[PDB]
Amino acid sequence: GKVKVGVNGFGRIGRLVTRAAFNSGKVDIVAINDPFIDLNYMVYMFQYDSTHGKFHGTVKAENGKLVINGNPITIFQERDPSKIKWGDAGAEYVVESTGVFTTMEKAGAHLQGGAKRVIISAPSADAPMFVMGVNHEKYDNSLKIISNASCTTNCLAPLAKVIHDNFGIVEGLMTTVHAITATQKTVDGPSGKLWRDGRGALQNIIPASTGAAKAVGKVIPELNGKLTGMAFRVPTANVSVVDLTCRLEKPAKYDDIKKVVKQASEGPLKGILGYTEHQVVSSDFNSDTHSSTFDAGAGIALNDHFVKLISWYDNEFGYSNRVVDLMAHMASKE
Amino acid sequence: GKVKVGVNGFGRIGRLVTRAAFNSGKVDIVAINDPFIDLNYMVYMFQYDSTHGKFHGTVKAENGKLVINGNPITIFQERDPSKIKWGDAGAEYVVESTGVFTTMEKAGAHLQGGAKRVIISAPSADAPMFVMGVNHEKYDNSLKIISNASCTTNCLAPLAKVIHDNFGIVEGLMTTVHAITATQKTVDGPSGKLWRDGRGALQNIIPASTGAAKAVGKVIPELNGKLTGMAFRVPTANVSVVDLTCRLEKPAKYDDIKKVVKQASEGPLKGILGYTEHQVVSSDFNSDTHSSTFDAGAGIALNDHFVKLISWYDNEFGYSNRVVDLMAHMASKE
Amino acid sequence: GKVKVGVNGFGRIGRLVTRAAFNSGKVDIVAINDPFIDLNYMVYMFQYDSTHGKFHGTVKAENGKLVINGNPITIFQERDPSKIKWGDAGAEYVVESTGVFTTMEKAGAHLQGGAKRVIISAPSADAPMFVMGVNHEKYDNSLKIISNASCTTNCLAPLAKVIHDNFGIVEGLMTTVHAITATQKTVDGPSGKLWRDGRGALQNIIPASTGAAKAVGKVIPELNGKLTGMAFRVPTANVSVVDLTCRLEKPAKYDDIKKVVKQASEGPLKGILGYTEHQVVSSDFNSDTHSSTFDAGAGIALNDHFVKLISWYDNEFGYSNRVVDLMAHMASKE
Amino acid sequence: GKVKVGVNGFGRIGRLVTRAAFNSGKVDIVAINDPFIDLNYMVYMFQYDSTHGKFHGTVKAENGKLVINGNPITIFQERDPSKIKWGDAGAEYVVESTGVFTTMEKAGAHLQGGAKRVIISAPSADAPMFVMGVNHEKYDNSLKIISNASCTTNCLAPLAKVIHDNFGIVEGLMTTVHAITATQKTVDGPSGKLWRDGRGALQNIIPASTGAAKAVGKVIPELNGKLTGMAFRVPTANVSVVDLTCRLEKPAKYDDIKKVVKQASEGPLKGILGYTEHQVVSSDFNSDTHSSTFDAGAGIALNDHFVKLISWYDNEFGYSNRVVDLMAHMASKE
Repeated sequence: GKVKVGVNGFGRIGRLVTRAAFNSGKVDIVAINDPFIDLNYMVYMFQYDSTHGKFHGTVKAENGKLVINGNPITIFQERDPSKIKWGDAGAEYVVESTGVFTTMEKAGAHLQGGAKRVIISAPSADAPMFVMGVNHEKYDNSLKIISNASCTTNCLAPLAKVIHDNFGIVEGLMTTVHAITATQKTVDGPSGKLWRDGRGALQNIIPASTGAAKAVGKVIPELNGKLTGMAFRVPTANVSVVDLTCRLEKPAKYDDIKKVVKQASEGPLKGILGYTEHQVVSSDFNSDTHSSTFDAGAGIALNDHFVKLISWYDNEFGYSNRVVDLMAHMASKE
Repeated sequence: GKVKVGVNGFGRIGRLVTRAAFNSGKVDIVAINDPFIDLNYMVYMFQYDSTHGKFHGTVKAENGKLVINGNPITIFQERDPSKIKWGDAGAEYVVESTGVFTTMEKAGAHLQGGAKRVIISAPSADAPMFVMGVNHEKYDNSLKIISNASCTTNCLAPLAKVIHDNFGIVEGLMTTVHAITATQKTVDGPSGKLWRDGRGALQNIIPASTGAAKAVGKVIPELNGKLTGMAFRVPTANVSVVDLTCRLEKPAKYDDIKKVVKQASEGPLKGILGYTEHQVVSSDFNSDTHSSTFDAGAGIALNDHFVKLISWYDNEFGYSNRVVDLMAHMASKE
Repeated sequence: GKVKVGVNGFGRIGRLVTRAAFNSGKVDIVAINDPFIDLNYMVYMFQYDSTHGKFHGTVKAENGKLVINGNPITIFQERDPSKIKWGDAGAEYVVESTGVFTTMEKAGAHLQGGAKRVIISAPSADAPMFVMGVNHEKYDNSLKIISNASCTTNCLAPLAKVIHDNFGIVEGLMTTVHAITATQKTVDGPSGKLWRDGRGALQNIIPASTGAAKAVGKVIPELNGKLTGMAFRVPTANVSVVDLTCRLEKPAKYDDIKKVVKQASEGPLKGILGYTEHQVVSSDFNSDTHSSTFDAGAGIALNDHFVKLISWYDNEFGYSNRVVDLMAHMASKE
Repeated sequence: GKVKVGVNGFGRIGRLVTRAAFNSGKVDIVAINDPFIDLNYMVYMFQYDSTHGKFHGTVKAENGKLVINGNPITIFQERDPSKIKWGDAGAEYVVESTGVFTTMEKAGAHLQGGAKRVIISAPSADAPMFVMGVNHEKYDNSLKIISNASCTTNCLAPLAKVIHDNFGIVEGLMTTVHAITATQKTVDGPSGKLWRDGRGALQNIIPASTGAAKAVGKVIPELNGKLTGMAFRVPTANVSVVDLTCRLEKPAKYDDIKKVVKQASEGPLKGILGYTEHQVVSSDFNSDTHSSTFDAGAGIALNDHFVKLISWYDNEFGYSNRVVDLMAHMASKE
């Protein structure tokens, strides 16, 4: 009884969500909407990927439909989201991934198209936010349109939840060394809003401001007003690492932190929070489905009330898998 | 008696043309037009450069004008090129560098604005093409709108002229390993027209097609229909190298080729064609004003009628200096 | 009846040969010799790879032996190759991959250790050279020590053989845009022999001289003295492309060249020479086992007697697979 | 009355120290010792630089001596430091920059060669440590052999001194995003001691451990046992940024921190500690002689007792200038 899923927008997040859905098999993709991309271009884009390699399967175009592993997918090219006939294709859930419809009113334009529930793959100002393994038990069948927050937030939230539940975080500051994204540009370029983001991505570091640590307090209400930070954008393909410096109420040696993190990674947070002790680097976490992997050897502790923790997280993947897992849990709650 | 120069578009070519004009002092910039960039953003963009470093001088904004080294520059923000009041600012020549007005009819929209002559910093379908040091003596004061072809063409043309004048090129194929440009994109991305150009610039090589070697036959009429080739786009900041494989009529040892190239580089083509024998790499030619520099040690010769020549050329700079030199020669012919 | 294979040196070529042998299953690895690497370091090096990703299997160390997929491997740490007890481990063939024993006299030091035949994974001055699919039928059971030439040579030889057999290459010049290797260095550095190779690999192009096209005439005797060229070293992880500019005796349109290349790629040279018509880039050929893949859209033809051909080849892989295939053919001839 | 300076080792630090000494003109270089580099190779290495560009001056070799700007320099090629005739060349101070003679006993081998005082351009276990602008007034003419600590330490120490003097740092954790160095290697490689450092520098982030924040407590005795941290090695040419997260005794808004940092940067710490408010990136600090530049817009403050500060520092340069400034102050104290 897999739910029917339509995808709005065939960008990096939409293609990776489709790839993760076909690899895991938890949900079924029946419809893809993109107005600027024709069918053969979507075949070429889904077939070849520079970062994650070639697709393991058969993808082609026939009868005006995108056939992936023998499964036909109806293609729409409507710019206005209110005109898309989601109910004609039979799609029950709709993943909004264009990044321009983030408010509840804008994302509610899929409702008159025949869609039941809309999941936004972006942070939202007013839609409820859910992170798998942290607060996903708060979801109700009354929540038609929700949000999966952001990848960084998805990296920070389970580790922060475990550390706050075991030792009581007083306050913390987070720094995330981030890989390059589609919004950056080569050889400098223009960028009215953010002047730093318009510089050349290949030759620079480029500090930036983010609100993921502030969104952690939205996801976990006890940590509201205790977490904030910034980011660096280094020229890496698809690996980012989160660094969290925090102060704790109860004394905690580094071995106790490692023990409780490994214990949480084994049972309750299996598949979400990872644990390792090897001498790993960034490219060892390519195409990893974990939301975050705790690095035991990388972190350092100044004292029992002042520590610093390091976590690896894949930007492209992982989140897509959390979107698929959230849709599966939503279908299970139906 | 320096000529007054206005610049349309403040992109990479326009900023570098302004920088080269202020460094050399041959011409004077009195007007800059760009509709999407405000004045403080142009101050920030001209002040800081990721590739060529900080500007050697004083740049600021005062009284709604851009003051560079004590020289005020009037700023226009007109999208339609026919509405720009070039004659009000006193600009005599206009450098069209936006890359969207390449035909004679489109570039003639600056004529009713009060401009006398328009120089296009791009290849053109119907405007006459001039390369400094090769065919710039063919220019007439009757030529209001002309073109400076392309940088690659500007790299290939003097070396090909010298080799054809000394040994009689029968036919040749050219390959140019090119640095990244503003049209490429990080982390793959979309590109309807050219599907290869939409892939990730950081992780790929990306073969491409170019018409610079075909434009050499337009500049040099005796070589028409004898030169064609392609290109590779490697992730380099701003250095490209041209490789030319050719067949000659008269026998020519490699020492004779080196001798005639050094002799041509010394006298007639001083400052345009360079010559070196050191063990150089690409970053040794950063901020070099030469159109092309012949690498003696890099090339190889199969036999006296079949050789391969290597030339280094800076993409960002050099061309801008050739635009400034062409404008100076145009003002001298007046 | 798989042959027993020992590997001398656990560098990039030795590890990739072991990986290809365990993936294909044609031969069996029973012994690895390296004096500078301890056992746990070899476990860590074989387990994690930055370019080709994690190993698909189980690798561990037990009883002083390297266990890969349940197969134990004896480990030697002898610096002098004459003291290695190859016959004690039961290894019949020995792959010499350290790159310092390339002559016949130096590579013959494995013979008194109990090894029967020695295969050098490097170009050799006096050992016979064999390329799979080109001249591998010339091998005799009298040839104990031979060579597999080089990867570039392995890329160039089948395409050149097909083009020479169909159209009669008169002469040709080859340029190969190469990825970075272990001999290069970051942030410049020292390099007495080659001054260009000591410069910084990340920021430069670095022309270099190679003898692969000269070695093609050693492999194919009819093309002796007709092929020579050079190379460029761009900062790419593991993808290189070969560009060959050639003159032909019989007239040949580009469609006929594409037809004969596709026909040769289908039947006789299946798995060695590849053919494609898609808009591919370098990272599309990551972990590809083909020796060379002909790019139909990338090449250009000046005329029926003057053409330019483009081929993609993986530096790390492919060659390792050709070493494994050559050892399998050698065992079949026994 | 400039002091005579000899340099041991012509690596990256020695060449940059010579370049900074010839650019500033505070000291005079009379002798260079390197056993593995011949004279023409040093001419080529000093003439061309991939990061900082070509040398602004004349460098050549004549009469077995290195002539820079008309100044001859005697060249030694002695491996054993005790055999170098420093007193024959007239050198009074000796800069030890090979990185293998860091103890007092090993660096004292230059004393019987005729040298008076030895300055180590590396952290030392037992030699006294001096940072310019922080504790350089503690130096005595009784200190023949001393140390200039490390560049990171030189970046962190003035900012930490200002913040501790104004607001009383309780404890702090430091993270520094570092550019690539000569010890890293391309395409992975071997690294017995540190397994993470042997991975490929181009494709990875590579966490590492450093003792610069622990050395700050050695330089500033009041901060002993209050500062520790780690590092990340991203593939950048020559720009690194320091991030310091700290807790303060007295309340401090971000505007007060900016005011006291700007006031300290203007008067007492002119030329050592920099201040900026522009939207800068890493490549804007290329060839900057400041030890550290405070970034006002990049940092963030959680509350009045918990802040995070960002500072930019050039790895190659700056330190070399601090070595030259320390030698000038040492000569002034004589």
